[PDB]
Amino acid sequence: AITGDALVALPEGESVRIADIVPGARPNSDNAIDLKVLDRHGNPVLADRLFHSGEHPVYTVRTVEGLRVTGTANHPLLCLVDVAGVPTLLWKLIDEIKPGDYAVIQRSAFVPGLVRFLAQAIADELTDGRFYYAKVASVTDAGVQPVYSLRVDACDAAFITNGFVSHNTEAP
Amino acid sequence: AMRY
Ligand SMILES: [Mg+2]
Repeated sequence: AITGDALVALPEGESVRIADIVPGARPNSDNAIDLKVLDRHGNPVLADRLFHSGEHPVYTVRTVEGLRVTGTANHPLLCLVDVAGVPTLLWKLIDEIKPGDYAVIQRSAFVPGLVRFLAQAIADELTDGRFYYAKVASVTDAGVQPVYSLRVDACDAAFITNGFVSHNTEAP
Repeated sequence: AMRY
């Protein structure tokens, strides 16, 4: 889950604070919504749940260019990881993300180890260009804040938050 | 994480 200040990427360059989606959402609530949001690719998909998870310890992931998102320790963001030497997309939890890591950013809102790597469908998802791989600068505590998340109909179970790629959730 |  992520803090209320987080901007969800809506189609046509639009966006909205995740706390503004169901204004006055009760803490620890399940909320049915009907909202088009951008997926990991800039394609519109359906969000049909707005979750208010209540007060949780949160942490701010900040990149070296100053992109940032604040969320819980168990919040999954899409990162670019070296598995064998093959660069690949894995979900790291915020509590396991550390400096030098590379966050995947959806450029629609604004490739390390790949050239040393060279299997074209590989460097086509990556060099898709609708992406951007930002080096993490820090992950610092941010006290206890109200957090939110969405349920999406997308097939990758993802949606955009502050340019970051966040993972679908089924409950608050 | 996925469940939430
Ligand atoms: Mg951490």
